[PDB]
Amino acid sequence: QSVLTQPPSASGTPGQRVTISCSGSSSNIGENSVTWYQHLSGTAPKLLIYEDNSRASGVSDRFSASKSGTSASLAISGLQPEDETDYYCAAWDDSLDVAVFGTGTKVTVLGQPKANPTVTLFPPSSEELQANKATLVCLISDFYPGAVTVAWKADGSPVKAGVETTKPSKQSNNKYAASSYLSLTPEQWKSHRSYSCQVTHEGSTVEKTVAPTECS
Amino acid sequence: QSVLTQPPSASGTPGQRVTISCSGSSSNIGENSVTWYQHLSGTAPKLLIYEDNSRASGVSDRFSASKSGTSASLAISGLQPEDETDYYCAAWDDSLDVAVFGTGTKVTVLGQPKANPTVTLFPPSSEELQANKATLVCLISDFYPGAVTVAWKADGSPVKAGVETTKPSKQSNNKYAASSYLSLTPEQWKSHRSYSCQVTHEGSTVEKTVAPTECS
Repeated sequence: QSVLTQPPSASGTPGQRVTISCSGSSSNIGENSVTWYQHLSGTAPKLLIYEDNSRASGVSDRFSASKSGTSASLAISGLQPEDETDYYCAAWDDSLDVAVFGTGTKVTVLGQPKANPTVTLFPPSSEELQANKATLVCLISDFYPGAVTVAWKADGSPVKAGVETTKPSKQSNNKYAASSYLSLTPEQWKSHRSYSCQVTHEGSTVEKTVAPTECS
Repeated sequence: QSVLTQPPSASGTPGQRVTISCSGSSSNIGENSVTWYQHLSGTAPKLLIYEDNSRASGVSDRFSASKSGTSASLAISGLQPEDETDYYCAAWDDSLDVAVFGTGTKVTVLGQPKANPTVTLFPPSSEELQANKATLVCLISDFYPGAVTVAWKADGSPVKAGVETTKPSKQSNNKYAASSYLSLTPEQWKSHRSYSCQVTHEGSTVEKTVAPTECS
């Protein structure tokens, strides 16, 4: 299927120079023309950088672009506040004779000191375990910008089935919050050594963990 | 300053049939093929139709489109929970000699079935009780509509401590999940007999109770 990998968030303080990376494959970025669109909800996308580095009209000098190996780079070189938009990167595949796009990345003009989230990993509730069910939560409180990335693991193994992660949510102290849960079965839970929860929030990453414990 | 016009939204019920409007001018729609994308607000866009009616890879026979002079129109036969996303149109503009985009259209599948919340309450983890910290998460999943009230209560009285509740976000089963965390101190915590969280969802209330337990 394909799709250009694009960080969830890119941020900085006004005046600051930001960079959006789009890691396509040695098929799209790795050969083909790269197109950059900025996108505001309620507004039709805008053509940013027209052919890799060659900028469009209307488009400003602040917005720079370097295509490279299998990767490109929009730099919003002069961070002004109107810049908190979406920036999608489209390029041309071969998984048909198709153009794959990026998952997009939201630029936030740091308006508060960049905050990294606190993850609180909780194991299966006792009322719960007795009911023949087992769910764990990844409390991701207090981050800003508001775009975390979760991923779990069982004995150092990446787990996909049944994970669900809430869309970040601005909290009273103005920081975002999220949670993610991994619904298991009681013995799948007890099967394993430890279970991890991972949240990568703008470059940084936290890996918190929990094990099944005695009792039960 | 060029754009293609689309209704802001367009809703309907499950099984109903809805059309997105993407009208333009001679230069755009009125001379070249229109294309349509899906855009699950937060993901890579999905190319939907091309050559105004020619479909694509793994797109439902569900989505069909038109063109006649100036107007193009998506027709999603029989809405499915899953169709609620943005829909943009594109048509090369042979006077801007650039591809033009509509302003988007959020479809919303309105007549869905009432799913009732699953409440799971987690007492503080030790890991955090040995940081002289204690949070509780009241996890509410599998509910539809995406609305709730959560009231936390300490033995007796309801509490307004560090009660932070997230906005229900559509999950992958196409339902919702919210998470309400309550920040206490090992004191407030063991200083009570119990805390419970009462979720109200469509006239029906559900409460779970957690007590300063041992081991779990």
